[PDB]
Amino acid sequence: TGYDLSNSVFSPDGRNFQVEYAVKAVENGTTSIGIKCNDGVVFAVEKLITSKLLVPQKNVKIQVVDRHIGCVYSGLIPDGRHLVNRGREEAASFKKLYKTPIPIPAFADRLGQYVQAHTLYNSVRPFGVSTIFGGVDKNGAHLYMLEPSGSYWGYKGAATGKGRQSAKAELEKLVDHHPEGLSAREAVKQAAKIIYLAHEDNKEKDFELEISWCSLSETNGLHKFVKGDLLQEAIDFAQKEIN
Amino acid sequence: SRRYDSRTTIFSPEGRLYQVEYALESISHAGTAIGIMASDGIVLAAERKVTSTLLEQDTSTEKLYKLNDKIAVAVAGLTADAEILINTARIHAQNYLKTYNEDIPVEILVRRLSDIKQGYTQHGGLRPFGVSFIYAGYDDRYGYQLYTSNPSGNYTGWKAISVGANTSAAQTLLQMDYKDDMKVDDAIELALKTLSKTTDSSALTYDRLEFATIRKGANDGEVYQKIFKPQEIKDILVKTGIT
Amino acid sequence: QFNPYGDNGGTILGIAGEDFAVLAGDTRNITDYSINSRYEPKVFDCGDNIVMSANGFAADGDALVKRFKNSVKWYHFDHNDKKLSINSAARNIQHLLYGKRFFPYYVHTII
Amino acid sequence: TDRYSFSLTTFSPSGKLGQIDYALTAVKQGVTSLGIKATNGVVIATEKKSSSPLAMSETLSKVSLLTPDIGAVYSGMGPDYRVLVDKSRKVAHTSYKRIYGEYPPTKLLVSEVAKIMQEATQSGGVRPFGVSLLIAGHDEFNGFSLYQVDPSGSYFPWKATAIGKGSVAAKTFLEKRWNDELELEDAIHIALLTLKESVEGEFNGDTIELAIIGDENPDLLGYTGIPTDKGPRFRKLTSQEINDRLEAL
Amino acid sequence: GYDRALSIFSPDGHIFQVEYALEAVKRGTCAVGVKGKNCVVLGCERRSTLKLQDTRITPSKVSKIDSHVVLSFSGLNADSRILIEKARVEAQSHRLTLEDPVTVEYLTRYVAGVQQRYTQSGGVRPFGVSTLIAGFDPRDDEPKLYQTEPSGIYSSWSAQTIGRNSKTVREFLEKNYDRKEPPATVEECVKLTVRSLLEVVQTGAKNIEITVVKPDSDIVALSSEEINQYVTQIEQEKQEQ
Amino acid sequence: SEYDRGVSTFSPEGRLFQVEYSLEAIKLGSTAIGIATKEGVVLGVEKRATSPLLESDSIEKIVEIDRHIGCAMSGLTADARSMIEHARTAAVTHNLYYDEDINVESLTQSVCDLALRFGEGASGEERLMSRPFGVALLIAGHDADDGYQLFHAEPSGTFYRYNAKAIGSGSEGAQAELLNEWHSSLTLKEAELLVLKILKQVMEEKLDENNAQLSCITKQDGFKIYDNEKTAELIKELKEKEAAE
Amino acid sequence: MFRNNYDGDTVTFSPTGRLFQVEYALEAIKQGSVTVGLRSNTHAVLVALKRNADELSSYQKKIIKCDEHMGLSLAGLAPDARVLSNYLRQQCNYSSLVFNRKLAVERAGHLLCDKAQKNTQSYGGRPYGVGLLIIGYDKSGAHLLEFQPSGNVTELYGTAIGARSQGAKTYLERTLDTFIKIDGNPDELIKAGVEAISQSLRDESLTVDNLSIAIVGKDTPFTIYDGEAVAKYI
Amino acid sequence: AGYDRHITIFSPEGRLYQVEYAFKATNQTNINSLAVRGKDCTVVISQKKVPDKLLDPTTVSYIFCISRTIGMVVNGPIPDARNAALRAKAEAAEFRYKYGYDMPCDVLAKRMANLSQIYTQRAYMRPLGVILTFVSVDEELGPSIYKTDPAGYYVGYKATATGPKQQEITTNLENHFKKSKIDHINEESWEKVVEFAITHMIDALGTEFSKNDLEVGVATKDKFFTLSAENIEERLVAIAEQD
Amino acid sequence: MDIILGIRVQDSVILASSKAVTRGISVLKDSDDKTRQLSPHTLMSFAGEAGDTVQFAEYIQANIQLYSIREDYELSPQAVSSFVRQELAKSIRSRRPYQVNVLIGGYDKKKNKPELYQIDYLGTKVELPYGAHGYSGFYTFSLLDHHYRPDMTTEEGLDLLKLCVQELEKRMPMDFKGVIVKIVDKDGIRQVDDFQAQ
Repeated sequence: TGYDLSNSVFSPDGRNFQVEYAVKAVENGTTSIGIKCNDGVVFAVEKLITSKLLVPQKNVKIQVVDRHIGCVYSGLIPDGRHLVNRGREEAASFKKLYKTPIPIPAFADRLGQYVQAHTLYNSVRPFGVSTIFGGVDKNGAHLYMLEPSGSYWGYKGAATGKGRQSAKAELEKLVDHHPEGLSAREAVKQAAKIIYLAHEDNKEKDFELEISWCSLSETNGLHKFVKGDLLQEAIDFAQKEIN
Repeated sequence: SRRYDSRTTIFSPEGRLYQVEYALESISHAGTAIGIMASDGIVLAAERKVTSTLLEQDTSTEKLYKLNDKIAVAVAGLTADAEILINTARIHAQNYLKTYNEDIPVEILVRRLSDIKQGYTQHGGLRPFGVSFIYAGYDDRYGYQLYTSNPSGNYTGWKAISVGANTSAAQTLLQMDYKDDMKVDDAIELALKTLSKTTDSSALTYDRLEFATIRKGANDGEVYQKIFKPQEIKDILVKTGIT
Repeated sequence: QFNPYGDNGGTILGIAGEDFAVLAGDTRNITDYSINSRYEPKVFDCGDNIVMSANGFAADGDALVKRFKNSVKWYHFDHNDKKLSINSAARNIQHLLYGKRFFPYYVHTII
Repeated sequence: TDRYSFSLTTFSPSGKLGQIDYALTAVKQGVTSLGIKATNGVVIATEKKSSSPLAMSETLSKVSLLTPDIGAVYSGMGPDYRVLVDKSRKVAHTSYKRIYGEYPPTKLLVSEVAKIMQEATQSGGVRPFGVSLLIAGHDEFNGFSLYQVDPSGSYFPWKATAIGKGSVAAKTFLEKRWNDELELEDAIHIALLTLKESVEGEFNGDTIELAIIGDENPDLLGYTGIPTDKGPRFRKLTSQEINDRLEAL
Repeated sequence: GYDRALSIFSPDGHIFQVEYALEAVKRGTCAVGVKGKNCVVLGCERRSTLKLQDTRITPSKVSKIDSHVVLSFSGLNADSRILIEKARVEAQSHRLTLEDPVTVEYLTRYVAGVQQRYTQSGGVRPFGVSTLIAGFDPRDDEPKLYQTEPSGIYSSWSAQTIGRNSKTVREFLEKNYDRKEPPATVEECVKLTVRSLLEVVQTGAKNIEITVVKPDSDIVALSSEEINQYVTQIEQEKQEQ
Repeated sequence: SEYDRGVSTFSPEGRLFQVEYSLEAIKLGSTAIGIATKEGVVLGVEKRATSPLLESDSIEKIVEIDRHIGCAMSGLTADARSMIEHARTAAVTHNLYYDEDINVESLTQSVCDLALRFGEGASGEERLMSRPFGVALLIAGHDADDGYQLFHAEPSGTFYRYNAKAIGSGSEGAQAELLNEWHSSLTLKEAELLVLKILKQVMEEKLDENNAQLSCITKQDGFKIYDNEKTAELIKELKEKEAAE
Repeated sequence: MFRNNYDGDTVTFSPTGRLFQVEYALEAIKQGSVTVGLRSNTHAVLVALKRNADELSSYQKKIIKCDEHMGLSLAGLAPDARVLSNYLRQQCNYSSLVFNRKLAVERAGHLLCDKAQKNTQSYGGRPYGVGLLIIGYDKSGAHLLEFQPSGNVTELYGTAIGARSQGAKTYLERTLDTFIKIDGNPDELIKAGVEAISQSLRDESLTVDNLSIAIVGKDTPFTIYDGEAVAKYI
Repeated sequence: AGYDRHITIFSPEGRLYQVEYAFKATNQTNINSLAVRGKDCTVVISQKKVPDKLLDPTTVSYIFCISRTIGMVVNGPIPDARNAALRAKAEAAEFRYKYGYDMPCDVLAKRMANLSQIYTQRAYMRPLGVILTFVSVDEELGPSIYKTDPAGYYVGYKATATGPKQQEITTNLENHFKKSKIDHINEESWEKVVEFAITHMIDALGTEFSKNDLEVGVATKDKFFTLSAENIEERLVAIAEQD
Repeated sequence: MDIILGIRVQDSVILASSKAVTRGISVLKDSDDKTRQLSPHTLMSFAGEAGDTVQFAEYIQANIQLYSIREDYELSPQAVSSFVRQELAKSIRSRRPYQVNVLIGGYDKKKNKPELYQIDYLGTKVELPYGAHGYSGFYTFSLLDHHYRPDMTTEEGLDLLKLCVQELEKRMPMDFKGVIVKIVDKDGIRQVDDFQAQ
């Protein structure tokens, strides 16, 4: 094919392969998940310890935007940080204009419109990451998951990365046996669980779990990092069920 | 295979500029045009190429143009490329008049133009002018003057020149009968006495011509420039060798 | 009409000894007929054994010095931590100062 | 295929810019259209084809007004014509009306338009317009006029002519029944009998869009008090005015 | 192949596009510069092959840049006209910013500067010209003669030639021009310039242009007769032996 | 076969061939030799003229950057003129700002930060000039901090300091010889006959003071380019010691 | 047969989702000399093996200062490093004049990642061919990082990059429990680094001419030990 | 040998396939949409397929509100359509500002069919692979419906359709309009018209819809609104018996 | 201001221009030449603002000379003065205008007639039989209105011009330190170094 070389070009069936390959690179990175509890949400990512020489508690994969938005992705890590800095300006200029911290739904387009753009010009490479994020605004909490073509939506909870299906079936479930918003605290717990179960594709490579959350009651509207005690509990509260 | 004629920015192993040569080749596809010097005037004769029964041609013109009130030119080659030049050729001509408050000398104007054509031959992203020109004019520096210029950007001064189709023939015939002093009404004679021989049409019909001349003397201490009308032609045409 | 300048009094002094040099300057800092501080230094070591003080309009002074010190920093970065010959320093300060020839630093500096 | 026909900047060994001719092909494909110059008027017409009757064709013009003394039509790539138009109606103010306090003569607008047509050519990175227009109008010092404009940027004046699929012959028909005298009503006639053979659809009042340049309409202004401001010469016939002239063949 | 662009090195470290430009200089007519010790003489040949054209305003191949400097070339005609113009302007700008009129090397340097500038970025093509610049610096009496190539390099010579059949004329010059003792007379310095072209001119002085330049902004072209007065005197000793 | 056509294209094994070919352009230049001694530094070059009508001094293969820094180049001459020019401006400017002399290596440094400006596309900043320079430099100088230094500038963008080095068509055999001759306690006159000897060797033509240029720089008199008579007798005085042993 | 139409530009994804031009870049880091870094809770250390041309040329350095509290060592294309280390010197100076706070090391990573970033997403250029090991001492004590041309900066405890670097990384991976605790004493943290580097020699051994070292920590502003001064470790 | 790679090159028969291919992409949507006009209302229909128990449907539409009077439906990828939706959404704002009045449907469609023409002739980007359908109640034409495509085309529709099923939903209407011999649906209120579409669509597809398989919006006397989730179930009920 | 006189006679133009140069209180020079030859037969004197004065003169001179080698033909007095008025004309409406007044007197070898153009810093040009810039006119214009005749010999003009200067001396407050005279004609420019050597 000569239709998979350029980024702007349409294949005879209106197919843009360069963006598609972009996705292939995304579904190979680590695993990232996103839980939307009642008021607020919960995020969690799978960090992979390659060697013993890796100061733990360092090399964070979750970034806050403004001071109320969670944000996690999978794929090309540098492309990651990038897409977010833009989001960080886009955020800031917006608050500087209207005063009121940016609407989680609004925020998503800004990012989409941007990722959107990297599929239009043949002089640039499409974003090589799938992003999951959300936070609590005036209309409560929302949880989205943007992707390499700039396509995106709202979710009850979702995840991308090498091992996402297990994360999904063991995700749809939580929805079925709880049709009415999960639980602030509980979300975290069940979060650390959904990762392990999904790590069985990296089994031979010991890992480190990282969780952050955002909630109108535990965080108080602000997005915070799940460190300390509740961080342990959630692990064991998952290490136990792993048996 | 593989050839060095893909653009203007490229020398063949032998220092040839093909793209320019091909443009120089586009001329042999244009209606024949002639210019003949005289002891008292200059004659411009052309032969409309394009043809059809319903083609207005008594009003508008296609090959003869006034650049200055003392300079005229015969066109041959790309129609549009011709106007782009002709116009700037007119603006430059007026700035000289506006700066020195005198009329612009022929060679200067021909040189300025050849110098633009030169330029479209040396810079990338540009396509040379597919035009040729026969300049006929008069200035107080060198009396009457006949000049010619091609797409390559070179120019020269003839005593009697032809460009366009069957230049070989037209050029040959002239080289033969041109008397170096020959009066005007003998050049207008020789004009057809050459154009005729090198045509195709069953017969040389007036509606298929364009004449213009430049005369001056003691009388009007200045130059009178005439562009023959369909009438005068159909007439002076009979006075010669057409029923 | 906004006037961008001000005079914070002060006096500095610099003597060159046979094989040493001094540079003194009182610590009082003023505005019109009042006091802003009885101890606010106007004489700093800039590195490479060079003392400097810019006296006049407080702010332009702090600026020049900071701007000069950040300059010693880069002189090292580009010429192998080479030492800055005090003569080479003054020549440099000239350019700093003349840099603003048409919106001058309202100060009398001394190294 | 050559290796020279894929660059506006490239001359073939003979001396023919390429991309231009293929552009000029999209035109020799478009729907048939013609124009006839009378002695006291000029007529320009072109056919209409419906994707489906579920679409309202009375919201998409094909014969356009550039100046209240000039109108124009086309054959080739639809969309180009739509904007090539609005850029023409402007380059008509900014380039003449706003400098001379009056609207432009036929000849110069056609050239101001071919000027915009020229740009599309000289420059890689863009494609020329796949359209060819017939512009018709009249100005005091020149009487009536008829002009054709191609992607190549060149433009010529006719008495009568056609462009489009069914042109080879339509341009043959006209050639036969044209003479310096035809009054406008005659032209309007000769046109329909030529817009006749050039169709496989029908011949109603909608599928035919024709307009003409003629006498001034002291009604079509909207005001009255100023002597010289007399009226617009351009008139786009209505669906009705048509089929009536169709009955009398 | 690697000869397709100006911005690409062949494996052996060449840049053919610039090299090919030079192949065009060989196409043009022959030019030859010869210096004495009180003068400098440039000579050319006239492409007198297809004429039924004017005569009055016919190029002389030699052009003045300033009152004290003339330049001659070989190669793409149209290309040459721009270098001549650009060097003419610069020659006047120098006087405007330094009072002093230009030096022959400063001019040569400025020219070659241009020629090299046109081999830098792509989307530009090297001038197909090679040139000989001769003259005398201000208030100086040492004759100077430089040559420039399309590539951008310039050089000084005791005598030199460029253009088609420049290999021949060069051989000749080499075994005649005495490094230790240059022609001490404008007349003999001419004689030597003429006799050299008289190996590629194809008979007649109707194919030879000669221009002489001495100190103090004193330059002067030559006429058709004067030029023949040498073709004459050299056609004597030719069979005289 | 396929990765050597872009100056911004890595070969599968992380190589930039266009840059490598760049260097291969230098080998075509004529030889240049530099030898450093605690007495001063020496620079010598083979001139190599096509004709006897050329004016020798027309070929500036050795030039002055400033009173305390000189150099010899090898490779494309037009490309050289540009570096020599930048280098000279670099020196003079620094002087203006500091009222002192630019360290030899800090100058050499700015010369390399120049070649570092190749590449066309637009990924951020902007450095207008398509490919690598086709030339190398032998920069001989002297400053109060590190004394007599001698450097080698490559279009790659890096440089090393040498005790002695040779570049150009002959740097193959020349560099070998120098490897087996140079020693810290060489006098200036000793190095002159050595640079002079190695040229003659891996040079070609009969070594005359016309096809060989020789220069040197010292704390005392800066950069001086040996005139013809000197070099001439330095050659005789040289070729003589060859008789005995 | 057997081409790879996906490695011509940094701006093209191969069918599997790989950026080959970037990959080739890393390959150039492997071709360069070795360098090691390791740190405890009071200092950080860079040990590098300078390379050279002739017995006449000099050994090309590979340790670079950035501020009184920060520096790095490199592997690969020298020039690229210059540009990078330089961009870094700038970033620190800003954060110093404006805010008057020493630029934290982690931040220096983000910064070097986002800059390396741009070069993997646009047409016309190429990715930096050089890896760096950064060290420093902010308000969180010692710090060590490892940056790669893909924009991936990871914070370790020790490491090495360069040809044969492998062996040294192995060593460091065992002696870990030992050095991570060498606090208060610099002379031992370096002897450790030197041992680890020797695990990568094959040609020669480290001499006073080709060994470079650097340290920074608690009460030790980033300083570099060169030649005749690193003798007490050879 | 790549005509169809560049958005600017004409095939020997003036084709520009890249523009053509652009279209097939307007189909891989797999959603059908028809719009019909009342007598003082206008309604568009479109199916709402949500293939994932995780996506929260609230954020799953293909009809946005450009202005407080105009609504739009798109037959293409949510990324591309979300773009267009924005530009047009802004042309509106600015138009009002620069002219004193609310921008008409028929216009906005021309700004877009123009915008996606310049978009396509200057080659400053790849053409968006979507079809846009503009609906509203103009104050100079009330029931108004215009539809633009990727090739920079547009026109008025008395009621049209778009999707993988052009003809079906179309012809089905051509026979219903072939009878009423008029160019619009007759009814005093929207409610009833809505019922007419769903009604007249199930007929062409051959499938039942619930309060989640469809999606509709309508335009009143200056007040565009999207049909509620639950409310769409209503008219679905009312017209489930009056068969 | 400085003194700038000029008069056209039978077949030539004559230009007078005071020699002193004064900076405030002192006179830094009493032998300044306010002239500047544009070409073999065109001469141009000037007087105006300190710096503006000769920067402009030289600039003009450079353009003419450039044109002359390029065309190898010599630009005519009429066209030369036209060019000048163009520049000065653009000058008056620019960030900072040259404040220079001038006199151009050349010989038109084409008509074999001498011509003298007087132009002021505003771009105001006029062809006259004789002219002057600044205050210079009030003391002379009447004497010339009285004696001037177009048939005058070069020899007669000088005698006339001498009178005007003698008057300038008797009634003008400034001491202009004498004038320098120059003649333009069919043979070019020469300096009457004998109105000074007298």
